[PDB]
Amino acid sequence: MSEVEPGWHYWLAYGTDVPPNQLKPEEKSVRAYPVKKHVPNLTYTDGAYVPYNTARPKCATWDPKVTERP
Amino acid sequence: EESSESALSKATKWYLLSEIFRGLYITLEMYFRAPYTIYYPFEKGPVSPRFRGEH
Ligand SMILES: CCCCCCCCCCCC(=O)OC[C@H](COP(=O)(O)OCC[N+](C)(C)C)OC(=O)CCCCCCCCCCC
Ligand SMILES: CCCCCCCCCCCC(=O)OC[C@H](COP(=O)(O)OCC[N+](C)(C)C)OC(=O)CCCCCCCCCCC
Repeated sequence: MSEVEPGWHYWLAYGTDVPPNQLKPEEKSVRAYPVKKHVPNLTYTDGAYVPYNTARPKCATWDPKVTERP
Repeated sequence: EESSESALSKATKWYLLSEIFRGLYITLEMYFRAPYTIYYPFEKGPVSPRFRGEH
């Protein structure tokens, strides 16, 4: 069921009367980035999303340097 | 002594299972009706614009 494109996923569920191929140009979404082929749910594969922390560590340890006495 | 039904009428219903045979008949009416089942994932139940799902 994740193979159904999001535009048509709404029409299929009787949520809208206008199919996403009959949309008014003043109702289509405007995307400033290239849109690729639909990607289904990737679980049980190698494409499953992996969470990670998007923030750097909050303390920066000293960068040690040695100075020699006179 | 104040039961309106005669003895035979009360016993004909009792021995011949009057309400049970009716109960079967009402259930058999449903057998010739359109079922409700939808064939998910080829069909989806109704959704509304207010629906809450994935973020
Ligand atoms: C003929 C062979 C098939 C049926 C065999 C069984 C007979 C049952 C009825 C006799 C017992 C009795 O008590 O009958 C009398 C009862 C109750 O009458 P009441 O409530 O006083 O009526 C109220 C007052 N009126 C008389 C003015 C209406 O009627 C019934 O409930 C009838 C049930 C009919 C539907 C069930 C039959 C279909 C089953 C499946 C068949 C394939
Ligand atoms: C002379 C003609 C002979 C006819 C023979 C047929 C007799 C059949 C039984 C009648 C007596 C009766 O239904 O009895 C009811 C009994 C006991 O009832 P009780 O404890 O005495 O209370 C009620 C009586 N009172 C208040 C007077 C004391 O329990 C039941 O509900 C049994 C229900 C069984 C239903 C099973 C499903 C049927 C499948 C077949 C159809 C598809």
